Amino acid sequence: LGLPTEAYISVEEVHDDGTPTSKTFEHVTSEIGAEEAEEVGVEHLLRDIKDTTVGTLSQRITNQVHGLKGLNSKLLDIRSYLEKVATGKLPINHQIIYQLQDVFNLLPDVSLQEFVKAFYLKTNDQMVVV
Amino acid sequence: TRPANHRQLTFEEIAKSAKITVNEVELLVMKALSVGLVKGSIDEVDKRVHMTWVQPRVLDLQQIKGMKDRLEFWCTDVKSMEMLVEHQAHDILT
Amino acid sequence: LMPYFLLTQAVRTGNLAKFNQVLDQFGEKFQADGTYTLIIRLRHNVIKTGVRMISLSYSRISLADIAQKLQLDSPEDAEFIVAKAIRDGVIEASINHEKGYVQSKEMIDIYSTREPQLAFHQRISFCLDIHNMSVKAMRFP
Amino acid sequence: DYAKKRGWVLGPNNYYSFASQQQKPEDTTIPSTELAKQVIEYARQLEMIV
Repeated sequence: LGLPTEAYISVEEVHDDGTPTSKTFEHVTSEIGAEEAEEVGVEHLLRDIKDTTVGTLSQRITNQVHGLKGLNSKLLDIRSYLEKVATGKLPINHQIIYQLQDVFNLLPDVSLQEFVKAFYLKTNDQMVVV
Repeated sequence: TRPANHRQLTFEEIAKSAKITVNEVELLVMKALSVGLVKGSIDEVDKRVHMTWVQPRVLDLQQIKGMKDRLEFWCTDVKSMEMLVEHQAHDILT
Repeated sequence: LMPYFLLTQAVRTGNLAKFNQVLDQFGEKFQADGTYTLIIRLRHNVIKTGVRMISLSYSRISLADIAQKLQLDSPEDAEFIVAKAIRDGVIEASINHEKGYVQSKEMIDIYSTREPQLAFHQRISFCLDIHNMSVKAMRFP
Repeated sequence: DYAKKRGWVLGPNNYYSFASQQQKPEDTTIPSTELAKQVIEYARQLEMIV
């Protein structure tokens, strides 16, 4: 599905209105870097298998499929938690999760007669393409 | 309570439910907005309040069982689309 | 010029007698050409053009006025003929069956909602077909 | 006879019955499933000729 690595940092917390403070990790965003004369060896090792630098509808179109794979993976992973908490196999983490998943279900959009009036953009792509 | 599609509240429902005279409802709503409990905007001349929101509330297990199905639709939908595109364009993407 | 021009000239005008005159003069030529449908239907379908003109100009008119504008001499048969015309699809107006009110359809909504791109799809089909046809049959030996 | 099947009322002078009003209901903005087909097809004929 994606990236190989994760990075975490340790901090205490207020935890609640009132339950014991503790120590746990939080995520921090992560990225893979490069430098001069480390990339040259990589590029040499990877010469046999290569892909188009930009691609002409043969690389952009694949990306969309990959994206849909990832999205569906995440959405399926939500079940494995929320279903088993509904079974009562584990206690509710009321403090955080549900508030975020109220926000989520709030944030989608809708096709409401006013948005579809921005139909007038598809056609102006086509009268430059076709 | 209202199902997101109808997130516009007429003044009269507010006045009926809070037991206040109509001329005052505006001030009530304004106070709320300023504390930061809700963040819509109001049109006085159609006399409707248009609400979008940011604050959660505490939720019990029955609602959890409920929203599981609403979440469940979404994954079938996504998989249907990825299957449609894969079949329609294996010729090019191979 | 000799027959057809005299005809269409009579047709735009409202002169029935001149229409009969031209018919009498050149019926032999018309039958010689094997196109004698004109008397069969053209003579009795003149009022359609008048209705079309009324559609193009006015947008809200009292049907009691078309009678004096199209010499029908009565409003009710005018209602009948306009209803027939709308059913036939020559005009898409509407009638208030209450107080002699004829109104045009809604204004042209907009010319850029889903009706345009339906044409550009056809033109792409054409253009890509032409390019493929051209490239295939190139240099046989 | 008309009243049994056709609409309006039989000589009422105030007809009451089912209506023949027709509404397009073209509000839906989702011809997305087929329009996507068309676009992919254009990409199909921009390639696979060699």
